[PDB]
Amino acid sequence: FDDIHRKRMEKDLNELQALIEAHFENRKKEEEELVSLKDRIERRRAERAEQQRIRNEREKER
Amino acid sequence: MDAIKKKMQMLKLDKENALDRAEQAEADK
Amino acid sequence: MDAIKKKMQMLKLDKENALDRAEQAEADK
Amino acid sequence: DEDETTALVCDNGSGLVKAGFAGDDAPRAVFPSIVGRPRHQGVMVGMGQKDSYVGDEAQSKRGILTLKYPIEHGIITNWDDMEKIWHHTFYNELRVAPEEHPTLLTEAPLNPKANREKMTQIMFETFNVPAMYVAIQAVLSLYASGRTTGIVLDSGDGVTHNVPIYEGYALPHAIMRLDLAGRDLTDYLMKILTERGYSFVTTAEREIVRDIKEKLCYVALDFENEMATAASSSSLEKSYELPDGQVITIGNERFRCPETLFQPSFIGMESAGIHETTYNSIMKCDIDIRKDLYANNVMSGGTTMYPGIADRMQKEITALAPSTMKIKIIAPPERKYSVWIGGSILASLSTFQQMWITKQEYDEAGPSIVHRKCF
Amino acid sequence: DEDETTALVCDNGSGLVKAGFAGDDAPRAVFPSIVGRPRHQGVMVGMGQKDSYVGDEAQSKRGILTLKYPIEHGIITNWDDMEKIWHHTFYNELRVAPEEHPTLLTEAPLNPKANREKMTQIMFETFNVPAMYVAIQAVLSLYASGRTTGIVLDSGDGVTHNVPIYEGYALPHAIMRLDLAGRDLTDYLMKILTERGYSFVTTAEREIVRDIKEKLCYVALDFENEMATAASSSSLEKSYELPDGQVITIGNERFRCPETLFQPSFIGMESAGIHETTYNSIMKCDIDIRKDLYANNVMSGGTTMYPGIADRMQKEITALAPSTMKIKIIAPPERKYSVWIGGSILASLSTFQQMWITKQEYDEAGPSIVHRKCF
Repeated sequence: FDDIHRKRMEKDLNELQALIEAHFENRKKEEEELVSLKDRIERRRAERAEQQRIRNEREKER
Repeated sequence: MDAIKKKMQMLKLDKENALDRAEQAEADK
Repeated sequence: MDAIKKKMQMLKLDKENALDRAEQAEADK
Repeated sequence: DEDETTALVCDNGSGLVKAGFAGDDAPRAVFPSIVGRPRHQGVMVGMGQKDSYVGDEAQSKRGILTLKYPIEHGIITNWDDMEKIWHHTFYNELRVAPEEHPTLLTEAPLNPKANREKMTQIMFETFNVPAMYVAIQAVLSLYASGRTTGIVLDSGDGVTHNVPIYEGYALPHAIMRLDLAGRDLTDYLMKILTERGYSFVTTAEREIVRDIKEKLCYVALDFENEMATAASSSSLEKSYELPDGQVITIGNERFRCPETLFQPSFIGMESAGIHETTYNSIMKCDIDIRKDLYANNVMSGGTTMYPGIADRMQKEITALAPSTMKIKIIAPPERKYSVWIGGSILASLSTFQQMWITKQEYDEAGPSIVHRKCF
Repeated sequence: DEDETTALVCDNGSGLVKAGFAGDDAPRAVFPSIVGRPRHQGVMVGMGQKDSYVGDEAQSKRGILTLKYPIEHGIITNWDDMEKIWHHTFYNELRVAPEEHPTLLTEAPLNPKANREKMTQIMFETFNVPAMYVAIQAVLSLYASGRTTGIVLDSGDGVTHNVPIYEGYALPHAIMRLDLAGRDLTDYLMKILTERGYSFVTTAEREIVRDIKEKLCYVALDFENEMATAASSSSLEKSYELPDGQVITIGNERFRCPETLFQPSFIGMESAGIHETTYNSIMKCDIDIRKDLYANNVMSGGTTMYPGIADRMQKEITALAPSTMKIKIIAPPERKYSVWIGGSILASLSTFQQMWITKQEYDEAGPSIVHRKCF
């Protein structure tokens, strides 16, 4: 019986460490990859938006 | 709070069992 | 969250205190 | 796709269909016991379109379907729709065929015998299963929770059973079969949401309400106090988003529905509630039994997952129960799906392999054989 | 102009309003629940012309008005327009000031709480009624019919509520609220009259079709045989005269309309019909109740005046009911006026004077009080 309790602590603490790591790392990987990716998407969209604004001004003159 | 859902069950069960033991340990006389 | 921190520690303590009480009371009884 | 002739295990209730193979610790898939049919005239040509849809198909195309549940408060009546549910469960989900596997199904101890006979007949005659075994839901509920002694409180969609078991033995005179279930809560919630100005009467509306209940409802430890505040302030309200973008804000109905479990009079039922039936099933047992049953009230099935339900019943049972003695509710996370797990446990026991009806004995005797071979 | 401070009775529905003085046997002021407004640009000046017209004014000048109904499917959606209906009904036609006449209003048992409290609020804050009561139509129907027991089928313009009462007590778990009513039957007729070459969509047209339905439609005892001949010969056609001297001749549409009561799928409703709901209101009551409700199936409100309906229903319930049992329909000529009559009986009852909410209790509690005091 008390071995059940020990097994529960063994899995919960192995899980705790796996989880402190997975909780943090899954977010740091997904989250930093996401902002890095979307920081670039945001910049590329802003660049394209500026280019289109310029293109629209050029057509207006045409 | 998955961590809590299980830790909650663990502690409620462990304290209830420990308390049941505390109460019996004295109550048995 | 205060609810989880405060009660996880208090329920943990009820367990630890009850466990010690069980051992103590059992030793007396 | 299995590499062994493991038994198939399935709980085909009035709510959900749970299925997987014996030896696992969970059903592999769970879906509603639904067969749907079009309620409209077709006008486009070459549209495919089935005469009937099953399980998730029935819900996915439900916009024009009427949806029926073949199991009525624990018993199978529409066996033809259930043949479709089983075929879908086995072949389109588990990817097994009963012909190559023995199959275990389960029912409550006071479930009419017709249920066990029809389930046996169809699995042997339409699926050609090599063997069958109709299990008791109470047996499976205690196997999953880890008890040989206790009260099975199986409060799911169909019926609440309330049966005491001691050292693996039934104490049948103390069974309090009650017509109070999760299915009644869905319809009751449709009526009290009507009181709030959001009427629900159709299948789509019923499926919406079942979703509201499953996501927003709880019982609470103190009903009257929870009621007094929910009825007085927006601080206890919770919104729900409907499939069509409408939003419903729900207050004390959030718990008044579920409270019917403790106050059955809310739906016109002549009952003292699930805590009293638990209490009396123990009080009708001998005093050398009661000491173990009060300390082991065991939850299984849906509604047991509501916040405050284990504490609510333990409080009421404790209030009715004598002092000195300890009263406790066992309410493991393997809730609502624990009877399936119990089925896996039973199906895989070495002591259970002599309990099977084989497809020899079946044809010689016919389906009534289940009444003598299973229990 | 009345000689006693007797409460008024005002059965205000989605169709019409029957109003009068308690203690009498009939309403004195009968108006449609209509508020009309001009939809055209004026050319002449010094023509009078109202911003809005009510009741009979709304219909008399309807040629250029758009006509709206403040009540829909059993509830008030526009209380300002109901104040206009009520002011006219009370002060011009009944010629009474509510200040000395408490007034009884009506509702369905599962009607949204908001409607019962809003009706209470308007009478107390706009009309300064000394007291209020909102009654259950089923109660009133049973008083008028000389019964304390029965199923009240209040099949009017808004909602069919299908509500059982036994020994004067509600049996709410068995109420079958149904989204099929006289307003839908009118819409169905407009669509099938379109099929015949006579489209009806505008206010004048909507009022004409409702009048056609009331005068020409019936159910009879056998739809398929009635359809077989109506669809084959002019011998079952009836002509209706339109307001401009033109006529419309109607064949099987005459019965296909009200048949929606037995076939709700005709309007896209997921229902088995009014006889299934009547049956379930009886069947869902306890076994020692069922016999008295079978023998007391009560017709009330509108649509009860379709030829063949009282017998059509007795036949359709009998067809679902157990054999031996006597199924009986109560259908006096006082059909549809029975809610008003019951309102008179209840409002003037000495045993019910304490049931009136006074304008003391009202201000201390607010309009939600109607929910706790009326029943």
